[PDB]
Amino acid sequence: GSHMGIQETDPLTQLSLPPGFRFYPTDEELMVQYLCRKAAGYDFSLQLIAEIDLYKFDPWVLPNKALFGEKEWYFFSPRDPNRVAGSGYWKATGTDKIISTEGQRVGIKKALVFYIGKAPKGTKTNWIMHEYRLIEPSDDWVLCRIYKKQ
Amino acid sequence: GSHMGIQETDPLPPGFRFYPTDEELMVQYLCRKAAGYDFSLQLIAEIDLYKFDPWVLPNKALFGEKEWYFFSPRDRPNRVAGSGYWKATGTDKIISTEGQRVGIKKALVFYIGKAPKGTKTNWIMHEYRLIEPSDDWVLCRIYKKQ
Repeated sequence: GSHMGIQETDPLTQLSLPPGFRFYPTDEELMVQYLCRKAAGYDFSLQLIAEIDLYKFDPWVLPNKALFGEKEWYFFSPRDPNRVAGSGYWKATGTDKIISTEGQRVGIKKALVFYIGKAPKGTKTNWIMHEYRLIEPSDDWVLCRIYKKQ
Repeated sequence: GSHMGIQETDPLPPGFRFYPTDEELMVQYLCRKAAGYDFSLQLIAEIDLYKFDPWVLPNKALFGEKEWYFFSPRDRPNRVAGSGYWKATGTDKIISTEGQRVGIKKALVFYIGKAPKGTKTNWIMHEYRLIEPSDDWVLCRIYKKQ
């Protein structure tokens, strides 16, 4: 019959961002305003970062699965060494950092790098992940920044 | 007499900050204002920048943690402001959009005292202006180096 298109919801234009505004959150904002608030059901935290299983994908596919982003993308992924994803694996690298708010430790930031192939014979790529997790015992997510170096 | 007050202003998720490109500042801010367009909110306030010491300017700006933006009247060398003067520095850049030149960006630095015997400070201004032939504003970024 007559055509009925699908109307997709741009989650930024609902917020009416003036031009020039970009999402450059501090580590403390990602923990307190996004990760902690997601558990609390806060609107902007639910609607601005996509729930996704990161380990089902090759990282170069991920930019298209993010609700927004130009050189960095953010996701919530289910909280769980060389863990497999797509045609490769993510390897922990560098030094884990503790994130604090108002003198309380709230989160840990972990860096990882994507290798293509099968551990431990894979080759390093420029895809980086920053996995932010809450300090809390055993719904349950980590917050991840994905980007490509260089 | 019952009390009659005055309402100064009338009413962002976390992590959102103002990081405009040179092209956005020219097209989306300066050009729109020159064209007499309305804005959803006042973000970049009108001010006479040359009435002030740069270190009080963060207080007059509606937003910004380390950079502040203003619209200031377009002037029709070492121009005086407060206890000092702004000196042009570096290389003026041309801003283009879709292959058209639309603006010039000019860097300046604040010196305290009386020209030409002042002392350099870390206060920087970037003055963006519309290109034109030989409602009149410049748009200025203010920040402190280091």
